[PDB]
Amino acid sequence: PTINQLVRKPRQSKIKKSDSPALNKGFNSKKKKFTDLNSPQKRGVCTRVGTMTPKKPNSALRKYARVRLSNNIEINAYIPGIGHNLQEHSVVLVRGGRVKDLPGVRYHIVRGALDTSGVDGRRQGRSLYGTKKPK
Amino acid sequence: AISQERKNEIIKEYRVHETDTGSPEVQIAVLTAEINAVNEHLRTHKKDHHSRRGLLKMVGRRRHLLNYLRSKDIQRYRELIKSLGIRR
Amino acid sequence: TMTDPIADMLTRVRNANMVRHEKLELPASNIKKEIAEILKSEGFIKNVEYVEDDKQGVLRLFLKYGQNDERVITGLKRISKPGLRVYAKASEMPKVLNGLGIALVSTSEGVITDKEARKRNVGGEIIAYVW
RNA sequence: UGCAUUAGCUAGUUGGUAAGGUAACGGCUUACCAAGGCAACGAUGCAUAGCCGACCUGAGAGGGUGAUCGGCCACACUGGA
RNA sequence: UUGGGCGUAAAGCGCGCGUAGGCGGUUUUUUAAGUCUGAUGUGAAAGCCCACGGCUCAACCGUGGAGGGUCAUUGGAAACUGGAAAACUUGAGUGCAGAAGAGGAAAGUGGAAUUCCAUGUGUAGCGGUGAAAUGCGCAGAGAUAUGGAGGAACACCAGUGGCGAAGGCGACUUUCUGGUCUGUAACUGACGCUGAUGUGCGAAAGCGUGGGGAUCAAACAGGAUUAGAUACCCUGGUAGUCCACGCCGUAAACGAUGAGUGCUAAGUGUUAGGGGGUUUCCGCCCCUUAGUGCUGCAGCUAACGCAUUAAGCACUCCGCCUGG
Repeated sequence: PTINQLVRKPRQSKIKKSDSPALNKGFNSKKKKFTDLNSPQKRGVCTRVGTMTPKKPNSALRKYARVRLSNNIEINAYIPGIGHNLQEHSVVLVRGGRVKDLPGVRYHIVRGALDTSGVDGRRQGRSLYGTKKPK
Repeated sequence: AISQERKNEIIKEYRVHETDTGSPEVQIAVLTAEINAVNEHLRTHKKDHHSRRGLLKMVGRRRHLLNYLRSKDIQRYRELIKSLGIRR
Repeated sequence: TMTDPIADMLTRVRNANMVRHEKLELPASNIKKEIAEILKSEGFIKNVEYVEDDKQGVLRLFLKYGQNDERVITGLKRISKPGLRVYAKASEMPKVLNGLGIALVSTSEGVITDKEARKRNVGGEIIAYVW
């Protein structure tokens, strides 16, 4: 450009739309508004619990859950681990962390934190999935 | 659009010095009567649009001479504004 | 309607420096002749020569080279322009190619050079990083 | 700080003319005079946010945080006297 | 900014013209404003230069100048910018001698054609078909000429011709002109460029009027083909067509290259003006200008390809762009 017209119009920087839009939002419960305070994990409660097919040619059924957060936003959150305590209405904790090859669902479910305990039969991934260190 | 004797007629009555063609005032009757020509000559031909900017682009070519009449000598600009009829 | 005299004059040098010329000139002024003097004061060319004509006469260049059919003038660039008039401080003034170029200095001390303003303790309007 | 997917903004306003009254100033209000003054350099309005030091990472060109830790401003259920 | 691109990748509206704005040729003299320096005060507390002291190390707190080397109080210097006084003309305009035309708005001359009505003429087919048929034929359908008419344009001169900013411009004779260009360069002394605003044009189709339905032709129709129709075939035929009378504001409006100025290998035709040597019985060779074109260095890019009618080497302005 010109440094003349750069005075007339400056180099305005570019924005970056950040991932996980449901974790940087609160709710003014008194005034029905929304805060923005960027939690690590905002807790919620399950509404539906199901599974999903990866559309990429890897084949499995990975378990997801329709969770509503504190700020009442409904998500589809991946439930890692094998067994669970997530039949319905479990008051759970939810992280970020997208699971790839799975459309729409881009949230994890914090194992063993809020109302679930973690999975039992793990011995190489013991710190995750709610398992206390043995002996 | 303008004949040779007619410009060489106005250099007798309106020049600033001898061999002074290109003067500010020597393209005013050359400008505005040839406007008044084309004002009636495009009154005949209502689609003489290229001959329309032929005189308007030399409005500024005279106006820049009026613009040049400010900075060098302003008494010549009081002279030449009040010489003929030109607004502003 | 050219705006930088001392740049188009400087790039015309590099315009014929590419095709290995030994003889060109440039128009004159109060400055540009004396600007061309500071080139041949250091002596990067054979001799820059006399101004002759009516208005801004041609003052020659006589491009002086190496014996391996080479060229000496690597890099030719005015830094200032109409729109950006740049200046220099004497206390942190750099060295072109870390001691292998020159950088002239323009003020009302006379238009001076890198040596002629480092021990003059004035800066000024810098022009050429020519090495 | 940003929006012209905010352009025409103001009418005690705009200058002055006399009374106040203030620790002082005046369009600050009141009677008078001209529409003036303010504007695309975006006035006006909207939305957002206490400010600065300071933090922080950047080669420098620097710009993002304020729990900090200091300096200033504003507030004390709300709104007036 | 330092430290990005706008021909095919994302980055030029369809072109302009133009208001503001920005940025402007050349050569002299004043200031010291801007520049750059010099005397100090001199810039912040944990944060910040350098070296110690305090912490068992250290985590964590002080010391000493550095100290501002940025701001102010102060002195100055004019090349270059700001203002002040001049000139030169390349650049531009006003001159003069001429070339060309499809450049826009108005009047004439005639040709040829599809359609019609009539003569002569005649009677079995005429038209249309890749294949046949619908149709048009017994009224004479067409035909056929000295000769009767209509609609609408006007092959030939027709071209990597010319003019127009662009959309564009075509039988011409004339009207009014635009504008291009060369040459002499007389003169004013840079009178310029971008070009936000604004104003125009704005191709085709569409909203409508009057000539329009002669031909063409969406929509519609007919005949069959074809395994499939009314599709590829065919006509008839509606507005729309043609033009004038109102526009809309859109195109691959693309040279997919914004506009003005300097500089770096060539050859090669061609359009207009000036330059000639022989001459030619109007023709050969060659200088130049402005261009119209075709090949082709260095440089260029990712390569294509560009290279005097740059995407090369520099300057000024506007606009645009930054994953789909």
